[PDB]
Amino acid sequence: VDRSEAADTWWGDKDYPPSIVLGIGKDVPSSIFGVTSGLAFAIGVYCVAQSNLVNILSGSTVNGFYVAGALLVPYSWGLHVAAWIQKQNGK
Amino acid sequence: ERSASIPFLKKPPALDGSMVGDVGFDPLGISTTIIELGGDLRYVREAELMHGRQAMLATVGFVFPKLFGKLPAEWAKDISLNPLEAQYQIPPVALGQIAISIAIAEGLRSRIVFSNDPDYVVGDHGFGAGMLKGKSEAQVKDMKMKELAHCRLAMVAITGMFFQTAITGSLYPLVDKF
Amino acid sequence: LTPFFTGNWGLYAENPDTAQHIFGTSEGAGTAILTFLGGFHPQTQSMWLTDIAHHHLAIAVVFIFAGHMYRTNWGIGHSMKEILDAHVPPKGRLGAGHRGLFETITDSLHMQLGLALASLGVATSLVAQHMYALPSYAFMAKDYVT
Amino acid sequence: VKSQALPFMDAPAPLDGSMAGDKGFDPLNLSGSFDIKWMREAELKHGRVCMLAWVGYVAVDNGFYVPFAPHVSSLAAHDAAVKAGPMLGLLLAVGAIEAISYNAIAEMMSGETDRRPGDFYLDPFNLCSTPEKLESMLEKEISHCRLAMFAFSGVVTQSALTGGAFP
Ligand SMILES: CCCCCC(=O)OC\C(C=C=C1C(C)(C)C[C@H](OC(C)=O)C[C@@]1(C)O)=C/C=C/C(C)=C/C=C/C=C(C)/C=C/C=C(\C)C(=O)C[C@@]12O[C@]1(C)C[C@@H](O)CC2(C)C
Ligand SMILES: CC1=C(C#C/C(C)=C/C=C/C(C)=C/C=C/C=C(C)/C=C/C=C(C)/C=C/[C@@]23O[C@]2(C)C[C@@H](O)CC3(C)C)C(C)(C)C[C@H](O)C1
Repeated sequence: VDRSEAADTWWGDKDYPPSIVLGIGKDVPSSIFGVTSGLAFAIGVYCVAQSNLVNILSGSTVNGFYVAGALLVPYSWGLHVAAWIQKQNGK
Repeated sequence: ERSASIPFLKKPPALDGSMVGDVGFDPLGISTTIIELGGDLRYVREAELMHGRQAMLATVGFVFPKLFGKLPAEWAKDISLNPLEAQYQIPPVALGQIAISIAIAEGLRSRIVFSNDPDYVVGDHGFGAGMLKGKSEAQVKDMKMKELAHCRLAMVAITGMFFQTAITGSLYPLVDKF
Repeated sequence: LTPFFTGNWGLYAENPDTAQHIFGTSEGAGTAILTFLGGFHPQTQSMWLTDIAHHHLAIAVVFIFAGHMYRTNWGIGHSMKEILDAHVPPKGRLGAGHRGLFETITDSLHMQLGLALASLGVATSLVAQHMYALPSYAFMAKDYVT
Repeated sequence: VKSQALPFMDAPAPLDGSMAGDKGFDPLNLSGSFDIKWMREAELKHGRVCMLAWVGYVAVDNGFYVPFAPHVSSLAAHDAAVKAGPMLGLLLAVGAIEAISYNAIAEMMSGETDRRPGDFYLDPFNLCSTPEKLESMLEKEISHCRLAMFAFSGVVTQSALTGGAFP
């Protein structure tokens, strides 16, 4: 990326971001964003609880699937901010 | 618009067919970034030729001492026939001789390598340049292209032979068990 | 590497070094290469080399991932100018936000130098505070002058 | 328009009879949501992998082998080949093609090249000469891609379930 090849993403004069900030997901609807964010939050919190709260983590018990699903919790935050942005942009 | 070597990727902007062995092979665009920086592909072509020619010499030397007699063996008799162990067994006298010769030759090479002269044809050091006196332009380009093909093949050949000798200790159809 | 490929990576933690281990000798030595025992090695009073190796392996995973953030000749990635331009809070709370900061940072070498020096000074303070509290080199804790 | 295979709604915007196998089947707007060239390339890649997977599974279970093989059923053949080693070599060989595919996908989606998804210009005998041949073979390829996806899913699930013979 250079100075020239960069989208006009400033939105200080407006009430919501342009959808272009979402990049590859600039067209996925707010419904999909919200549903995926909710599923991601539920699955990730389930994974974290099953990994460290319901069970005690250890060298012989660390689970790759739970570890990977934990990363869906921040993805859930991003998806919910995205859902709000697309709802405000009208998609 | 599209490379000839990889006919589903764009042609490298840097490569334009005006070089020996230009078949548009640059997925990374190393040439692209070089020309964007401001350089020219003379250095990379000369490095290709140097690496290759070394690789051809080293390919033949990899298998010669086993397939054929390891010299009359005045001093070499102690050194193993495995090329990966022969490197760590050269005597100091011979090692110094070969190192000094190579170092002097390539110190001579360095000045023309890093000169601003545009007359210098890439990989044209004058060693045995007398056979191109009678060759035509098409013959010259085609011979340089055979040279580049041999270079490119021998480079991969050394990687194959070195890894095979390191992990297996034997080249399959040719030299074995060394 | 059979454990690494099978995914049974706990075999690399199994059989850690014993508390009776003597540094530089095979007596009391384990086979584990990647552990998270914590604390200190009892003889040397420095952290376990298995722990340090696991630290550097994991931390590298993180950094090699994070090094795929930005867009370079393959479309997928991020645009730092776009990020800075859009990060302006609503109703002009921080004025125009971070607009123009990309241009100023990438044009001015003194701002880059200042950011680098601040980060490196904080890191130097961090290593000073961490080396004495958590020694990593064998027998350094009893070497009071060093 | 009002979609085929869901005759009570309309196909998403990308589905307009442009590409092969466009039966108007995308109820969730999941291709108007994200670029359909990537979707088509993913579909094609899945289909090719599953065609090769099904035919290889059937051949190995029937008794097709290489000059040096573990000579084991195709279910445990994965573990046997991995423990032998050459599966990792296959990983490197396909990784080369996949890095070149990273490049190709980037150019295709950016617009530097007019590449169709899943088009590596592999046509030795010019079996797609005229456009009629082009759409006919693309249609056949996509139908086989989907059917082979289903075929390998069924074969591998059934084999992992019962552990029986070829069928
Ligand atoms: C599943 C049941 C249904 C769910 C519904 C739902 O949610 O909808 C969407 C929704 C509301 C809504 C709706 C509409 C969108 C308006 C319309 C929808 O209707 C449609 C679409 O038709 C339904 C409706 C009415 O509901 C809002 C949901 C909001 C939600 C759920 C917000 C969670 C934030 C979490 C945060 C910030 C966590 C941080 C967590 C942190 C900071 C960490 O711990 C991070 C970390 O340590 C971790 C874990 C792992 C470690 O390695 C390290 C890291 C640092 C990585
Ligand atoms: C890795 C591997 C294998 C392999 C391999 C492969 C493919 C190897 C290929 C090797 C290859 C292709 C090797 C080229 C050599 C070129 C030579 C020697 C040229 C010398 C040229 C000289 C010395 C020229 C001297 C001159 O002074 C002369 C005489 C005249 C003067 O005017 C000037 C010049 C300078 C011209 C095996 C073995 C098949 C087994 C298994 O597959 C694994």
